Amino acid sequence: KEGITRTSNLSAPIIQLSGHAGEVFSMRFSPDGQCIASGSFDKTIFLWRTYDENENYNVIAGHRNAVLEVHWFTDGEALLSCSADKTARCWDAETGAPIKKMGEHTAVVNSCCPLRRGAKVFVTGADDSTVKVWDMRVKKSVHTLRSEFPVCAVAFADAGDQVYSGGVDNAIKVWDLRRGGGADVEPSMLLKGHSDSVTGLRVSPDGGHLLSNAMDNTLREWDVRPYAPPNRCTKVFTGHMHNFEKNLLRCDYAADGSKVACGSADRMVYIWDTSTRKLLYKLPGHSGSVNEVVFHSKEPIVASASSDKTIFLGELTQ
Amino acid sequence: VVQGKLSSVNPTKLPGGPGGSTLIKYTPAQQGAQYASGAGQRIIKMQDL
Amino acid sequence: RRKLKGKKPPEGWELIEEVIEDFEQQLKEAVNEEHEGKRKTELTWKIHRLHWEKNRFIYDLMYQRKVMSKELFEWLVREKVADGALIAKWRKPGYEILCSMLAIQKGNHNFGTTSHCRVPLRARAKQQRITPDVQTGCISCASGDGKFGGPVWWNTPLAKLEENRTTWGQA
Amino acid sequence: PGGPGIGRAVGRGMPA
Amino acid sequence: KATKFFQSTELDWVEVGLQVCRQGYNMLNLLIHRKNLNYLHLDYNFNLKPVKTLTTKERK
Amino acid sequence: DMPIVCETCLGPNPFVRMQRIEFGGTCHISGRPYTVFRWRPGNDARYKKTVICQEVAKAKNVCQVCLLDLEYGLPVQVRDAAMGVKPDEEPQSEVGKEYKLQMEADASYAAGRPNEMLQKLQRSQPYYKRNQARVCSFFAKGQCTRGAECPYRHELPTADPALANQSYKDRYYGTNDPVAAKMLKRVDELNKLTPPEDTSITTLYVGGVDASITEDDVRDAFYSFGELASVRKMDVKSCAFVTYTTRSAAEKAAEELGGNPLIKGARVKLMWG
Amino acid sequence: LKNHFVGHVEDAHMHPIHFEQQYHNFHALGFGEAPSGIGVVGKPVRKTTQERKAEQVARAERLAAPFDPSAPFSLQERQPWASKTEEQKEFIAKAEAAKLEAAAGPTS
Amino acid sequence: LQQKLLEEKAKKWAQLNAKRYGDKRKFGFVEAPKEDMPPEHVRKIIRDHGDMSSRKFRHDKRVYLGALKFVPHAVFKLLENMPMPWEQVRHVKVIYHITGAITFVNEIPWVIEPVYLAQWGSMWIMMRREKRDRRHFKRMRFPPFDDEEPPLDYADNLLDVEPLEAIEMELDEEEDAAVYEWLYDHQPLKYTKFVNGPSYKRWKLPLPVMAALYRLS
RNA sequence: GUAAGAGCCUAGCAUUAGUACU
Ligand SMILES: [Zn+2]
Ligand SMILES: [Zn+2]
Ligand SMILES: [Zn+2]
Repeated sequence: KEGITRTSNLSAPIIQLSGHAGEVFSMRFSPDGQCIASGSFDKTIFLWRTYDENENYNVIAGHRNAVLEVHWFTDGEALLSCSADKTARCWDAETGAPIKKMGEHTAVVNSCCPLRRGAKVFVTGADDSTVKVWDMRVKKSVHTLRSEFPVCAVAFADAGDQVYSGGVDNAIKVWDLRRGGGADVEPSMLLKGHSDSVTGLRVSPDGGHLLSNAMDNTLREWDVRPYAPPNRCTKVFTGHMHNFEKNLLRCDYAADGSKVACGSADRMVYIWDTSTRKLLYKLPGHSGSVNEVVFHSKEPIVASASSDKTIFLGELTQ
Repeated sequence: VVQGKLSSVNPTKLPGGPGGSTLIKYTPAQQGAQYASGAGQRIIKMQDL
Repeated sequence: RRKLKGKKPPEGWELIEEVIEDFEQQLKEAVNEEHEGKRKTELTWKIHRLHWEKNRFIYDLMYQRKVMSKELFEWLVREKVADGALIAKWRKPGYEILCSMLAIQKGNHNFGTTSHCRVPLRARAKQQRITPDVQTGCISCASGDGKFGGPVWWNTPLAKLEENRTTWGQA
Repeated sequence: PGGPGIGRAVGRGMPA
Repeated sequence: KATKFFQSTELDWVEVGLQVCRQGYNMLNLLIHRKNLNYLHLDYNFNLKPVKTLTTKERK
Repeated sequence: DMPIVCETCLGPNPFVRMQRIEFGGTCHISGRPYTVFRWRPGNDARYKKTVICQEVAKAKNVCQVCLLDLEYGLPVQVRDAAMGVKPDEEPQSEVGKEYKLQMEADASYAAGRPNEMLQKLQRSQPYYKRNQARVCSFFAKGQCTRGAECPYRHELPTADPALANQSYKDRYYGTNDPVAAKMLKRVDELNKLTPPEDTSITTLYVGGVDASITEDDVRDAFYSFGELASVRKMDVKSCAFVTYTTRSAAEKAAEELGGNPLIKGARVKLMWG
Repeated sequence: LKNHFVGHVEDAHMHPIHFEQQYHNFHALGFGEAPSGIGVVGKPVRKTTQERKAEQVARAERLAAPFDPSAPFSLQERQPWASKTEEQKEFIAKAEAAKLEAAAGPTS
Repeated sequence: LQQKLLEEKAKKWAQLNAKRYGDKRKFGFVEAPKEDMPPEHVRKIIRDHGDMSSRKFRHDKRVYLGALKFVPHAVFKLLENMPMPWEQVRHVKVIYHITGAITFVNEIPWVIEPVYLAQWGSMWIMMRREKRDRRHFKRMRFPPFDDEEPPLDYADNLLDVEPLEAIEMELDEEEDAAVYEWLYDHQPLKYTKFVNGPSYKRWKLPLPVMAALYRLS
């Protein structure tokens, strides 16, 4: 009955992931697309399989406060967790052991992004208005830039030399780390056009486009190509929501650059078609503000995480 | 059903603490700019005493 | 009784002994007062205020003047003369004139809150700005709110310090 | 080291 | 002890025992005077005495 | 899972902390143990609790707290009168009432046009002053020591002495509910435009008419209730003369259009011309 | 087609700061945020450095007080706090005495 | 913006990320267990709800009757915690209902067992000395109080009576020197290095101590 | 002689909702 074109191998087209005991603040799909890293407010990371049971086969603990942001490392076996307990942590996924815990920040480490081409290096931007760059094998932080306003969202560019940081200061900045080996570098690019804070930053699958979610209830698409018009602003999306919760609401690109998914505070999973700049999917089902949405590496699968201690995991039909 | 009949009807079960707050979003039948002082919906903290 | 049985009290006890015994006599007569003509909730208000003032004498000497010895204070706590938990609290930042340990027990309150007296009188609404807590009789033990160094109790004019609290001193 | 997680199939609820 | 309806102190044992005795007396007399058996009383040494000479209906 | 409540009996705050006392009371009508809800509507409020079962609430579309109807906020009489519906058949007995309930378990208020009558006789803004402390019974007797601190209203009771004895079951069912009685006697007077001792005055005065209402518009108004002898405008007063040919037609026109009808929006008054 | 009876009841999940903060921005202040995310609701109805300093002054002043290790402490005030319109109610109570005493023609 | 607003906007985001992830606010947080009251609190609650025969405490009668199914427990808990012949007073931990309906002794009589046998062996000895040496042993009358009088008020009658000497053996100093300054304490070594700690599990006693204990016992 | 009940007068258990004006 109803036989509507099963896309994925998942048992069902809509799967809810439960087992957390707090808000789920950020999630991430394995590069090989058969793992889930879910970081909750309960300062814990659930590791789920994407197929055949959706088994949370490991719960990694070790943060003393909410694990606000999780990415995987480029090979998928090491995990980068960032928290409110001022401590970013590198873990081994298969094992259940923590590898390297760096806690150099003074306040909540809101945002992080690990570099996708090059060395094992990740940026982390926290409440101290400082965006710091962290190389894996040294135990000191390799870079430290100081804005004046608490850093909400940070990303490392496709190519690996600049860092994007956006926060409460109404303008997102692009900085050059090789241009800066000093302790008070000044910003390279000032993307303006959001009318208040930025909450989430995603680097496009080609690297020319940066996605910014703003509590300006606006998704904005900028181009980072060093040869741009005077206004790097390309696209605007309307539809999602930000409320008094001021949660860390993020961005994502479909693995093809064809869709863009935002987490919203109206409990809705929003998925726009980037081209027509209009709303493809408006999926309900979450009882709390939708914190981050992640598109599965291979298939059109979208998985969302909410402040309702669950994660919906399903495929898109049209 | 059997555990309802066992526990609910068993009285030696020591009574205890307060059933925690559950939030709900309640959207009324009648919402006008005078009801909830011009707000649309209500969040209710449901606290079991 | 506990202090009066057997053992000796450490050195210093002769200074605080008459005051402590006065506070115990006041509590003894508060327990014996009559309750006709006053709310059921106000039975223990005088007991709570007196317990506060007694432990505030012990606190005043042990940590504000520091004229009390660590071994004398530890004796008073051990022999139940001092409320060790409440004096311990008054040391915490923000709990400096806390009226009672009941006021910040959160299983104690319907909504899992502290009591409305812990809330700075400014940030409260006129309904919860002149009503004393039903258990302790404290209107405001928020640090910052305190008249005369203590809480704002049921009858604390928001008069003169001498007319509103016991004023031990060393005459 | 299976953790305290489950995944169950559920429709997404709708408000109307 | 966790319930908001119980508090805690340290009391002389003899005091708690006087308490426990008065409380059991109060409970049993509330049970008597709740069953409307206002012709019986429990005295302080826990003897249930009829304050009258009872009919068989009352005795029942 | 949520009370069925008058949205006045939730006060101005869009956020509500409410206590949920499951098995906290007996329904004041079905005598049934049910889940009570208690809350403070606002900062000037008291703590109100639900008074009836959730079912017994949603049967007669009344609030669980005030027992007033849910759409219009008027007692169950005034709404049943304007609904024109039969007297309550529901059994007053509790053996009967519980039998009716256990029946309806095992197996008309939402589909009515908004009655103008009820709308005419309802409050525009919410009676928040219904969510407020009772009156200090020690202030009445002059013996209140609590001063301004009293959580109870420091005023005296100013109430009809036949009122202040209202019955739950009667305010829920609709029998001798003195408040709705007062209200219907009010509407009885307002529906009572005095037909004067002069029998032959066959004209009705139409005052307060805003200018965009024309004489044939008020003719379209008054033609229904009888033949018109003559209609006369004067916008200087914003008023009108309307004489009929039969007295009973002007009686019809007073009786239907005495309780302040609005012709094409204008709040207009009628008098015996 | 609705969920509850008189409206739609929907589960919610926030962090607990947010309920309380909004409930008390409106609750106490009169005016707060709409829980729907649509604007704000209703109509509106610290500490220092010299004053902070002067309180530190009074603290150090109580510290400057001489302590006599010979002298025991006494209790001077010893319980000062413990020993501690009317017109309409006068007229009403007059009416009460009236209806009280009143609580206690034929022709041809 | 221009720090004419961005100051307070940034500060508000700062304080809200502070409050949202506090230690009072975080996940595994447990609230601290209830502290003791002053004893005058229950003393007055129980004195005022005296015989539950006033109108003021009438809505308490339900719960008072409801306390009855717990009155065996309270009895057991009181009687397991009764002082021992060498104690004059035992202060005892107690949970009480907020109305004064039941009081439970919230204690267990944990003894270091060699110490407890030394204590009751002393009792044996001294009791037999007294039955021997005493001209007339007058036994208590039972019931100690008569059927009609209401149980005493502790506050009024016993709170400021200085007790009396309990039964204690005059321990030979220089021979009982090991167990001498503490044999007749309630829990004799509770704050020494010879017990795990004040929770009074796990004693560990030296050799001359156990020798005196075995001798007295 | 049971002892049951009907009633009469006087007869102290539960409740917290509701009080408007063109
Ligand atoms: Zn207080
Ligand atoms: Zn209502
Ligand atoms: Zn009053």
